[PDB]
Amino acid sequence: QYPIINFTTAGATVQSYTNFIRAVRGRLTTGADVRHEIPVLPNRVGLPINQRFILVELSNHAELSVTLALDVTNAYVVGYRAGNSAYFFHPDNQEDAEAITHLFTDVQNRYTFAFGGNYDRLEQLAGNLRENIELGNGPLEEAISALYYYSTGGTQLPTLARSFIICIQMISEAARFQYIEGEMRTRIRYNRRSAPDPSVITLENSWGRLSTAIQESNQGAFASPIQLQRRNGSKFSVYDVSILIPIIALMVYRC
Amino acid sequence: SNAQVQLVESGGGLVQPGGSLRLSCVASEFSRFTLDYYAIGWFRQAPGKEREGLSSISSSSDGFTSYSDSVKGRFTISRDNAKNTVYLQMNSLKPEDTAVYYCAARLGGWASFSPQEYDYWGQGTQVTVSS
Ligand SMILES: [Cl-]
Ligand SMILES: [Cl-]
Ligand SMILES: [Cl-]
Ligand SMILES: [Cl-]
Ligand SMILES: [Cl-]
Repeated sequence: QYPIINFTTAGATVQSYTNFIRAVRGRLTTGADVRHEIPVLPNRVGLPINQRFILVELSNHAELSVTLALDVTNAYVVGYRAGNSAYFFHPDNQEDAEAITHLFTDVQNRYTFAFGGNYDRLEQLAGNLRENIELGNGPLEEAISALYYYSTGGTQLPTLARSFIICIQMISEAARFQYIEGEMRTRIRYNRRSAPDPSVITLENSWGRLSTAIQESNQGAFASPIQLQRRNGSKFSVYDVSILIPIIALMVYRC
Repeated sequence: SNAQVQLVESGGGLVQPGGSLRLSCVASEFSRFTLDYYAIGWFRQAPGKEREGLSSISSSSDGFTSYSDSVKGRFTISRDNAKNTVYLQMNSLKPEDTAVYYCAARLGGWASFSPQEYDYWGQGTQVTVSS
């Protein structure tokens, strides 16, 4: 079936998490398709189903496990399986709909949520912005549990949204950005949870537009500047792929 | 029957306003997992009231804790692992706090004020603040 990368929060270390993330990147882009030095995700179009998803199996010291499904085209979480049951974010269209049906085929219980997995929706449901939701090994530990128990009714909706926002940023966004990978490490190193500051959020929001500005740049020069924020919320602009070499690790396919 | 655990609360009673009580959640021997694997919450219920969440502690190894506005700077939830126990220390007690207090637990859980998010419950104990 689809490839599985295993991770556990129990005795998680910086290397543990770093190895896991690199592992995940490796499984997303194996093609070495690269533009302006930044690897590019596979192109959605004419992608054989077999190559569309990858699974991330997560488990905690309490021995509760779930398996996320990530889309190799965007790196994003499309849903998860736990034990008997499996849940999916709302597909954006017919195509993405047919696709999910190849995930977790064996699962006895199949459900597709009415809502999508985009931040706007998830922050609405969580009752908090990403600014107010802490990240760390502990937060991730709880997120696993909260997904496991959902199948059984022991998880409230906001807690589920909240738990997704934690995984998306600790896995997908961390894959997409060495910078975000980094911020998570610091949190793990000290077993200290904290919500993401604007430098993080303005990145997460801008992945698409950065993926574009890059792939469409003139010899690396952005046709138009992409604006981001610093830790203190002060605005600054990015004119060149050069400054992002160390920042972003992946881009969705464009052109 | 993984995660099966019995919780016995105690430490409740009558106190003059401005007093202090220490409750206790003791997990009975022979649960497959010990209590440190658990989140424990603490709730109080008035006769008319439904269960209301007060203090909480996560299964998370960073010892993250939650406190409701009502009890902040007064209640402190803590752990003794070699005793397989979780204390809740109530200071500066006011008559408003009079109620039945419960401890609840969830294996690998998170700090929550929701009764639905815990699994195993204590038998409850009365707290009374008067003079
Ligand atoms: Cl739904
Ligand atoms: Cl549904
Ligand atoms: Cl939506
Ligand atoms: Cl809406
Ligand atoms: Cl919101």
